[PDB]
Parts: sequence; C-alpha cells; structure tokens
Amino acid sequence: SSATSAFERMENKVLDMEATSQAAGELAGFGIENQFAQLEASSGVEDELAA
Amino acid sequence: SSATSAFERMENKVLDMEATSQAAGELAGFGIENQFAQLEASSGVEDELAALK
Amino acid sequence: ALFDRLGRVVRANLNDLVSKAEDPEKVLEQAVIDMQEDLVQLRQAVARTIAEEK
Amino acid sequence: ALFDRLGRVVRANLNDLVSKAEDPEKVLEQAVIDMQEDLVQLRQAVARTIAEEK
Amino acid sequence: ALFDRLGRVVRANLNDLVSKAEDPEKVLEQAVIDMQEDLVQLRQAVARTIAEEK
Amino acid sequence: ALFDRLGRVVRANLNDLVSKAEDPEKVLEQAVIDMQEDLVQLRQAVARTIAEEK
Amino acid sequence: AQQRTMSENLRRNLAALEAKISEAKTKKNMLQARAKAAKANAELQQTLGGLGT
Amino acid sequence: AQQRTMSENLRRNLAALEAKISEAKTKKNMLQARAKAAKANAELQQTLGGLGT
Amino acid sequence: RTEQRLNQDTQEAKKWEDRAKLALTNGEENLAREALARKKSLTDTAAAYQTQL
Amino acid sequence: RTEQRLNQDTQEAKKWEDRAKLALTNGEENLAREALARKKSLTDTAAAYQTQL
Amino acid sequence: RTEQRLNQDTQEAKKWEDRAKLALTNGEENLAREALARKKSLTDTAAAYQTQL
Ligand SMILES: Nc1ncnc2c1ncn2[C@@H]1O[C@H](COP(=O)(O)OP(=O)(O)O)[C@@H](O)[C@H]1O
Repeated sequence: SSATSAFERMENKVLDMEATSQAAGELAGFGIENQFAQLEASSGVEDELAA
Repeated sequence: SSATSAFERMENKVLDMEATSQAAGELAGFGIENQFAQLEASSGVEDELAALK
Repeated sequence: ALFDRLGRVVRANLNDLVSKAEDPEKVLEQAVIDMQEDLVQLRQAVARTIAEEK
Repeated sequence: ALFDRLGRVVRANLNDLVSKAEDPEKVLEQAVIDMQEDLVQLRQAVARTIAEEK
Repeated sequence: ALFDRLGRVVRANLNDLVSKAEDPEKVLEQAVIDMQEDLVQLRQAVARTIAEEK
Repeated sequence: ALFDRLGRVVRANLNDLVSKAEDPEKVLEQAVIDMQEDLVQLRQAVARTIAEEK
Repeated sequence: AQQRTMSENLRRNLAALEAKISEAKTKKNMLQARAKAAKANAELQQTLGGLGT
Repeated sequence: AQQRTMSENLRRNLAALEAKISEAKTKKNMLQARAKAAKANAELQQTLGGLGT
Repeated sequence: RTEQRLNQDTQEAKKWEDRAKLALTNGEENLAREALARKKSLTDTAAAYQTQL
Repeated sequence: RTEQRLNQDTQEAKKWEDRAKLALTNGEENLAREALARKKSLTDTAAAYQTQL
Repeated sequence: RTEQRLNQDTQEAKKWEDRAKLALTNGEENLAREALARKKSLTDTAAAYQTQL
C-alpha cells in the first residue's frame, strides 16, 4: 500500500543503468551557470553594440 | 520472544555480515586505497599546473 | 522461545509472500481511489453538520 | 538428570535451527510490525483514559 | 585412505571431462553474463543506500 | 567445483542454442517496435506531469 | 456555539485530508512517470547493450 | 485530581515507548540497506575473485 | 529526413535570432538571454544533425 | 572498434579539460579539481585502449 | 605461453615498484612496504618462469 515502497521499486528498477549521480549532477550545474550566464552577456553586448 | 530481542538478534547478524564482507575484501586483496591515493596525488599536481597557467 | 521464534519466522515469510505477489502500483492506485471515496464521505458528513448548524 | 540434559540438547538444536531459518530482511521488518501492532492497542487504552478524565 | 584416493581419481576424471566439454566461445561469454547479473544486484543495494542517505 | 563448472557449461550451451535459433534481424525489428511503444508511454507520462504542473 | 466550533474543527480536518490526498495523487503520477522512464531505459540498455539476439 | 495524576503518568510512559518504536523503525530501514549492501559486496568479491573454480 | 530536420532547426534558429537582436536593438538587458539560449540550443541540435547527415 | 573507443575517450578527456578550466575561471576550485581527476581517468582509459590498439 | 607470463609479471613488478616510490614521495610509509613486498613476490615468480623457460 506504501507510496514509499512504490518509490523504492522504481528506485531499484531505475538504477542498473548506473545512477550514482557523480556524472549528471556536476555536469548540469556548471553548464546552466556559464550557459545562461553567457547568454545574458552576449545578449546585452549585442543590444549595446549592434546599433 | 519479545519483539526487541528479535530485532537485536537480527541487528547483530546484519552487522556481522557487513564485517564479514569487509574482512573478505581485505583477504581477497584490498584495492580501494592504493589507487585512490595515486589519483589524488596526480590530480593534485594537475590542479597546480592548471591554476598556474 | 522455540515456538515464539517459529511464529515470527512463519509470519515474516507469509507477509513476504504477500509482498512478492502484489504489485504496489496497482495497490497504490486502488488506495488513492479509496482515499478519494473517504474524502467524499467526509465532505457529505461536513455538509450535514453545517446543515444542522444552519 | 541425563534426561533433562538430552532435552536441553534437543531444544538447543531446534533453537539453532529456527535461528538459522531467519532472514534478517523479513524478520527485522516483522518485529517492527509487532511493535506498531502493540502500540496501537496501548493508544486505545490512553484514548479511553483521556475521555474519562474529560 | 585408499578410498579417499579412489574418490580423488574419480573427481579428477570428472573435472577433466567437464573441462574438455567447455567451448571457450560459449563459456567466456557466459562468464561475462554472470558478472553483469551479479553487478545489477549490487547496484540495487547501492540504490537503496543512496535513497536512505537522502 | 564439478557441478559449478557443469552448470556453467549447461547454461552456456542452452544460451547458444537460443542464439542459434533466433534471427537477430527480426528480434532487432521487434525490439525497435518495443522501444517505440515505451517512448509513447513516457510521452504520455510527461504530458501528465506537465498537466499537474499547469 | 457548540455546533459552529465542532463544524469548524471538522472542516479543518476535511481541508487537511483533501490537501494530503492532492499531494498523494501528484506523487503517485510522478512515480508512474519515473517507472515508465526506467522501463524505457531498460529497453535501450537491452537493444543497445551487449551481444545477443 | 486522581484521574489527572494518573493520566499524566501514562502519557510520559507512552511518549517514551513512541520514541523507542520509532527508533527501531528508522533503524529497520537503514539496517536492511546495510544488510543488502553487505550481501551483494560478498557475492561480487567472490565472483570477481580468481580464487576457486 | 536528416536534411529536413537540420534545415527546420536552421529556420527555427533565425526566428529566435531576430528576437535576440531586437531586444538588443532597444537597449534592453533581460530578454536577449531567452532568445539567444533558444537559438544556441537549436544550432547545437543542427550540428548533431550535420554530423549525422 | 578499439580505434573508435580510443578516440572517443580522448575526446571526453578534452571535454572535461575544458570544464575544469572553465570551473577554475569561474573561481570554483573543487569542480576544477574533480574535473581534472575525471580528465585523468578518461585519459587513463584512452591510454589502455591505445596500448590495446 | 610461458614467456608471455614471464614478461607480464615483469611489467607488474615495475608497476608495483613505481607505486612504492610514489607512496614514499607522499609521506606514506605503509603502502610502500606492501608494494615492495608484492614486487618481490612477482620478481620471484618471474625468476622461476625464466628458469623454466
Ligand atoms: N555478452 C553480453 N554483454 C553484455 N550484456 C549482455 C551480454 N549478453 C547478455 N547481456 C544482457 O545485457 C545486460 C548487461 O548487463 P548490465 O549490468 O546492464 O551491463 P553493465 O554492467 O555494463 O551496465 C545483462 O542484463 C544481460 O541480460
């Protein structure tokens, strides 16, 4: 009946693929930071350069 | 026959099984340190060269 | 102690056989349906106490 | 007394047998079940007591 | 001890027989299968551990 | 060791008989169909979480 | 006065119940999605994994 | 006065037992995790180990 | 089909490219990042389709 | 296949090199350190394939 | 085939020696001792292999 046991079955089944989270975690963080950060800069320099 | 005595009996069993696995690894030929220390030292000097440049 | 331990082993094994056989997604779905039924019954009960208050 | 000692040996062997038959996973969980089943009953006694005090 | 030595000879002969019956192609591949089947189970234990830490 | 080696030989041979009998093009085709079915089920699931978000 | 405070407490219990069920429904659906995602991942791990039919 | 003196004693004891049961149920979960990890560790060390035939 | 997907993303890249330069032609500051990010994602996808193609 | 594995791992090592230097530039030491360890690990994997090739 | 294992135990011995050196360069006087011992064992094995070859 447990919602938690339903979670645990899913947690088990979606694991073999290897989800330690060493990979994904690090990657996304820095990516979004410099990605959206670079988009701000770029956009603002284009807005104040090309006119 | 109490619930807690059953709980303690299985708890001690589980802890022994953890210890057994640990010991088995050491007897088999531990290898979860000699490599870690090397990786650490190597990445250490790599960090220094990266920071420098 | 012998038969008290025996009972604990038997109940544990029987409950594991039940845990094995059932599928918790179907049970979780069924459970949410039952909680929703109870919610409706409580809504009706609340309406009745409001009606008596009025 | 040799009779009693024979009985001791037999009980010891049976105790060891039912201990060996345990699986920590099932039994530890079963023990918790028993704790919760017992607690419910005590809560019902305290429930009555609180009502009587009122 | 001649009995044990006879048994040794018989086990040795059977061991040699099942070794000869191996085909590296099938068996090497089968061994890898066993490695992966074992690894999956350990991953599921580590899966639980990570959830409990969270 | 004798029967452990025997088991490995038997499983290897059985899996080879399966590998022989099947045609991997038909299986690869069937597999892609099954992956496409799973993709649709995940699309529906994604739509449901978007719906709840909304 | 007695009916109003009784009804109020009961209404509070109803609100709490409904909120918890809404939560449960949300969590149930995201678990279904994660289960289906895992199943999809398994089929790719199979077809695009190692060797076999 | 008698009812209040006794019903408060019972509440202290219930509270202690509640702390006790919840201790066991959170331990139950982490112990089951620890046990499963130990079991798995032992099997992999034996299988990937070169000892035995 | 790979050609078509590549081209489609090129067209979609220009749709977000004009919006990015427009916000930047008004001396706005916080609009550009949205359109630029969308264009960047689409050109990365087009790159992958280029390799594939 | 060995040639392909070698090249792919080399390319991954370079991607993590870039991430390390970007993390370093942002001023986050820890991610730079870890990324250089990942770079080394992928280089080591590539090295193994090089010898194998 | 004998020659192969000989030449390979040689490389393993060199690896263990280098690890002992690196450990001694980091201030760890425990790992280096075990590494030297493993190298000694493998060099004994290499000696015997050379003789039989
Ligand atoms: N020769 C093979 N190589 C890899 N996988 C295989 C092979 N034969 C069958 N398989 C199947 O593919 C799966 C590989 O196991 P898995 O743990 O997913 O790989 P990994 O450990 O590399 O992630 C197994 O479940 C097995 O059923």
